[PDB]
Amino acid sequence: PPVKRSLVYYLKNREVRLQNETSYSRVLHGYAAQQLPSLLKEREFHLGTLNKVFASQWLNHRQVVCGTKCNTLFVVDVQTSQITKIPILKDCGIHAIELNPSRTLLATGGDNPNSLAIYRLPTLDPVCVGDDGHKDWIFSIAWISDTMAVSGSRDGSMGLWEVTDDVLTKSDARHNVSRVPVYAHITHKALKDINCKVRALAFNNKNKELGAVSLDGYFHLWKAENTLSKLLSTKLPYCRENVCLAYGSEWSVYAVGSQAHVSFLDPRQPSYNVKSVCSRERGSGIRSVSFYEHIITVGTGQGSLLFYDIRAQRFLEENLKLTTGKGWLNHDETWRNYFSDIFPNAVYTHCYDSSGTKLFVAGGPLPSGLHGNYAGLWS
Amino acid sequence: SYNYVVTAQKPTAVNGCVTGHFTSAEDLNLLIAKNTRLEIYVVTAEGLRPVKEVGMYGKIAVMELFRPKGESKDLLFILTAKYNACILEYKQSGESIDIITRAHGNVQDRIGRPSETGIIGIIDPECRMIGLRLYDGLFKVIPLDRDNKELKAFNIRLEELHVIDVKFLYGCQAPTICFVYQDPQGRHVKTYEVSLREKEFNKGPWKQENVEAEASMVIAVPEPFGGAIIIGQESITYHNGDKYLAIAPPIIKQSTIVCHNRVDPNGSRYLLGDMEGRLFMLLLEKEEQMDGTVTLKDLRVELLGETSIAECLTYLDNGVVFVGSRLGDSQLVKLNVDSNEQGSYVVAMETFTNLGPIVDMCVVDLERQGQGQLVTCSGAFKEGSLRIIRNGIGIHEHASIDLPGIKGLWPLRSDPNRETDDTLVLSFVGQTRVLMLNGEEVEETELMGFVDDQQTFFCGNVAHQQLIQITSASVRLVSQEPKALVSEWKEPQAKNISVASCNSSQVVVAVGRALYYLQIHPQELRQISHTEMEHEVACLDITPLGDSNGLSPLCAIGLWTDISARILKLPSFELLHKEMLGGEIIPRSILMTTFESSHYLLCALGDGALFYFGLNIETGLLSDRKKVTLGTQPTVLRTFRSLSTTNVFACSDRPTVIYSSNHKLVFSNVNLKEVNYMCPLNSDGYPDSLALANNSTLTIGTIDEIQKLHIRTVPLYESPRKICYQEVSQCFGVLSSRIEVQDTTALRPSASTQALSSSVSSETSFGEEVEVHNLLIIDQHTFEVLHAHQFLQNEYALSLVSCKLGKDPNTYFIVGTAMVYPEEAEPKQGRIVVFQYSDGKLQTVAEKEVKGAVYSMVEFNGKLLASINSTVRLYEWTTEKELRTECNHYNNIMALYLKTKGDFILVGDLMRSVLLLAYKPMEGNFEEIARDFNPNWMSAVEILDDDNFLGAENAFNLFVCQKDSAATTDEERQHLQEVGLFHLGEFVNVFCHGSLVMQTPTQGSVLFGTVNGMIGLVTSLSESWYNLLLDMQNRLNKVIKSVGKIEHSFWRSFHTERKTEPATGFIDGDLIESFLDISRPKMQEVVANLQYDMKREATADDLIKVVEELTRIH
Amino acid sequence: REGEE
Repeated sequence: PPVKRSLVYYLKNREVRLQNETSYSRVLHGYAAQQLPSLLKEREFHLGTLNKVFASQWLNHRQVVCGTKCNTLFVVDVQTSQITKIPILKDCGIHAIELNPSRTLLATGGDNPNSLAIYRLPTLDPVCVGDDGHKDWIFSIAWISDTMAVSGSRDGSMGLWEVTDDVLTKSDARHNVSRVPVYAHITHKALKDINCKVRALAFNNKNKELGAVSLDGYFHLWKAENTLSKLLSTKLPYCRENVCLAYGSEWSVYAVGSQAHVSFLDPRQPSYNVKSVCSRERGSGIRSVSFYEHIITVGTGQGSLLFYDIRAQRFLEENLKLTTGKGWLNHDETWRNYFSDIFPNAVYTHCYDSSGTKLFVAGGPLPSGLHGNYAGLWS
Repeated sequence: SYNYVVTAQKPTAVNGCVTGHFTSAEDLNLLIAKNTRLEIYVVTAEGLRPVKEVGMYGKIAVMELFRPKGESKDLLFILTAKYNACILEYKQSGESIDIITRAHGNVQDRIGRPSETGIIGIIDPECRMIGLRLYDGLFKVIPLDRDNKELKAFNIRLEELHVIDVKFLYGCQAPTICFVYQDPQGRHVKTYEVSLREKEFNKGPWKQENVEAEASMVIAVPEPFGGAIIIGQESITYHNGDKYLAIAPPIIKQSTIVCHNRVDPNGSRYLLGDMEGRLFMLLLEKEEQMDGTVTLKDLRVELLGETSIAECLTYLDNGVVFVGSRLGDSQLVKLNVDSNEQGSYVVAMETFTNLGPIVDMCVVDLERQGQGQLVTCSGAFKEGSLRIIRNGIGIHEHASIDLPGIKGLWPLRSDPNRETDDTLVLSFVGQTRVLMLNGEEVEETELMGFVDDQQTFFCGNVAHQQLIQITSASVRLVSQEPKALVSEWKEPQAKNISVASCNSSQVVVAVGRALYYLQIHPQELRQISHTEMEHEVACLDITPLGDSNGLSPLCAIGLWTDISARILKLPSFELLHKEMLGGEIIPRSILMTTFESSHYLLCALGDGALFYFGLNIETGLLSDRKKVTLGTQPTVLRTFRSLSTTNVFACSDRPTVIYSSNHKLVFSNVNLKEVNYMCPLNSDGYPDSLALANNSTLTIGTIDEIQKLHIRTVPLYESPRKICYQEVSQCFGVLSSRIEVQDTTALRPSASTQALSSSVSSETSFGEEVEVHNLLIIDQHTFEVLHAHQFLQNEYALSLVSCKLGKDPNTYFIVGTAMVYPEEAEPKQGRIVVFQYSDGKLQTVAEKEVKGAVYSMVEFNGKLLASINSTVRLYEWTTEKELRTECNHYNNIMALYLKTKGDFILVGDLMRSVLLLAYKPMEGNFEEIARDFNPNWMSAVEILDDDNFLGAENAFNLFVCQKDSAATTDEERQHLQEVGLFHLGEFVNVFCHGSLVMQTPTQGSVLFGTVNGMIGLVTSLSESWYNLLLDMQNRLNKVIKSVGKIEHSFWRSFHTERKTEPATGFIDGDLIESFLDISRPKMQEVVANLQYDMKREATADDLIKVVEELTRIH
Repeated sequence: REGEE
């Protein structure tokens, strides 16, 4: 038979409890997803003088954490407009924040931009030190299981690290025998080496693969069923400025960014099914990308979010496009030298909500010589 | 804001029943769980003697019985819907009955997520361990033991995510488990074997098969067979590893089996039964072998019959089958060994009323008495009905005569062999009539011995096998045979009598001012005592009370110039007490009556003010003076026997019963338009009945139960959606749909086809099932379908309003409809149609072709507010009688609800919370005042007042959000705060402004109707009241107990999937009222050190009389 | 000018 697909059946069955079931839980969202883009409104936040927001992740319905160029790690409430600053972990600030699939651990950079750090959610207590497996930066921290994590780097090292059950136990025991922060090192169970820098990652969660990206323009898929085992590689379609890549967990396509295009890549399929949608916003660079049910949110440098529809192959709505505010700026000596004759805050990060209604954008100014925060919550 | 919520009518729908020896070792019990409500019945040879009912702090989700080894009776396992496992027993000591909990404890896994076929709860047959499937991918296990007081679980990671059903196989050494699950390859069955020491799934006895596509509902056959039966949709299968049997009956492919029960305790016969009410029987053919092995032979099924849309069957004994239903009523049908009509071994035996699901409701007052009746929609698919709820006391209309201008009515027995009635005696000014009662029949006549040309004031059956009747000029005592005037007394002064009464051996008459007492002797009246009263007498009563054989020496009177009542002692008429009533108009009727052996007197005035007093017949003294007002015309206070209880009626223009409830006298405006006089009745066709002479007629009927609410099922035989009302046309508009099978042809004669008149407004593969929609103009007196209109094909109709528009004096009906297709997510079509119902024939005025799905309409001050898909729109009713668009408003995901109050509008959304608007009339456009920034999924909105707003979320919660006028910038004057959070427990469908009680702590009343047929009431409060009652609350939660030791504050806490916080600014009316029905020594603990008012500390009786004022609201 | 990695 044809699919029983209509919102009215759900509406009227819901009233009787008879078959309002969860075969609809995927149409309600396919509908809300194309509805929201048209009815979002900014609400600025006042951070102060922090440099540039690089990482952001939701912790609750209300608290989102952010990491900056001045390697601050701060939790902002989205209701009360409250910034709280937390420690940092010893052994160009923060560049990537992720939460283990169980939402219990938090794997971000530390006092060393070449080491790592591990906080235990939902209480943020510091747990581990950064390890030595990377002498260069950490530019991506993906989670592959409840305790194994894979860390890209600006040298090329792809060191699998993994929080052990033993450090789990002496971490739920080290905060009882004491209350002062106590840490614990880990060894990189692997240090597999590979314009040879592991910038951005992804994670498919059925084939247990880790199709990464390297800024020279090279995709590198390294399956991790339980441990890393490199599988394949490929020169990506566009060459310049490939810094963002995500995977649509139910569309079997990788969305990867570029200078002025966005590419849909099927890995186990060859390079003649590569579609690069043009943004035409020439001069920004797609600094972030994310998947809602069938809707790709692109976050660029000129300060504007754009929306694409994987199914109708075209953009939403003249294409709907938000625009980030002004925020804050610093008037340093380099502001006087080369950046006084003119800022379009560039959205480096954006994330939706567990309840799928409120979006959170953050960023700063695009020229590297500048210094200015910005962060805004769009519902 | 500080609100108050309390339930008018507890849930009715039934979502699970079980049976077994709970209450004792041999008493076969039945146990039903309504929603949060558990009911324990004994089963007897003829019915269901109810034994107990208790309330849970949680929506029952799994209920099971089991007898562990070493225990005589059974134990009961209950799992609420917030994961509160508990294990109950049943104590009994004389009449002290209570439900002890032997083990309890939450079993929610800290972080998981719910399952896609809800909770499942099973028990092995050897009573070793409970298995629960709360969340996907896992299988929680509670090892039964003695050292497991805290129910202590542990998971087992099933490799199968999408389980569909599971059971605990029979006859196996260590616990086995057979279940059916889905997979990218299809649907399979598989058995594991749990290891309670290694905590893991060993491979189990037989193999993974390949099962029919849409299977479900596996069964576990008992010992002599063992194995499993899997009931898909188009086939039934038996599996035992080696064997395999598959029968595909031709019948059951019509609908889908959803329940079952084991009739015989060894698996021979099984009850089944699908969606649309039918009922089958499954047979297991035994083929026992030579070496002792009892095996199976074959499977066959046969159709028993029909019943309600059943949801949890049960077999007790002797052919008695309990049917339990959720979309209709719940029968008690009985099984015969042989068909009668066209083949049906089932004939009903009883029926229990079921309101849910209340899909709509509309409170009205039909006599303009301002009391309140509550027509609602109900049920579904073949059980859709209209109920008519109303507080009060019931008076059916079984007959009526045209008898206006009546002055008196009584019962009389013409045959001295009949203890039941065969005479109804009537009075008129200057004449007397009689009414021969033959069964339910009443016929005008004259009863010889009764005057035809003089007015009478009383009559009754008395001692010495005779009746009496007092006339204008005499007292006519008449033998019952041959009914001729056998004795007559007269007044010495030859003055015309005006008021009079009599009893078994005593008579009291009042002529002028003189009160005469007359003695009843064998066919003889003797003159003994009489007195001269100061002022004229209006009333005189010698009704004997209680258990005496028609003798009472008290006589109550009321005065005409000195407005008051008095009491007297016969024979001397000696004045015992003089009580000043007051008011403005003279008293007319007085009455004394028994009330739980307590004597109670009531004297009514002409202005409708009635003063009621406790009586001491030993001293004739009057006490506990209190007052009531009912109406404006004279009143008639007459005694009645019925329901084994004797009480008073005040006949007025808003007539009422004064009857009793827990030693407290409760009043109820009775289901009568306007009554002048009354006669209680005991005919052989009218047992414990009454005939009521009104302004124009005498309505003969019999009482309903004197309990508070009285339903009136109006079957429709389709599914009703909306209801409206049009008082200027004296009807109701209702929308309905019936599921006419496409081939298209219907399936039952329905109230939309059995229509007095009818009309029709102006992907196609067979075997489908489409729904067809109609507008029925139900009448309002005889509730019959005066008209039915049919919409286009495919055209759902979602919205109805009856309203006056613009510069037009006609009220209309207006509908909003949507061309629903099966493969479209959003309706891109719709209509809004306005037609009027005149000359009994309803005709189309105009129509407007919208481009959305009109989920709502209201009348905004002579304009039309229409919520189409995602955009609110506001429309004006022009003079060429068309609608012209005034102003749009976008910015909504899906507009679904609407309210207004003055110039404000309260939209409610599919997934975001409420949103306020306002209509700026200067330029004519919408100004979005505020909104709310949590993502709630809404079901119903309401404008509690001009600032607060009230909403209901589909996670079963209530919230109150108010415009924060205490803001400064124009950013915090665009958020709505949140003052109220409550976990109701139920999924509200509709709010309505009204109240079902005769017209102040509370300052409002909204009614809401849930899906489990509850009826609840929400009303605001005052901060002093709130802060008193909430402290009283937290004091209550320390002495009261809970079935299952659950914590009040845990249950009520605003709970959803993401957040969870305590309840803010509500009061639990149920708990507060249950303060009353407890023991005084335990009322002494709660009262101490309170905040009564100024601040001080009240006492016990203060807290008594501080919440009775809270029951008068519902 | 730019160079924000």
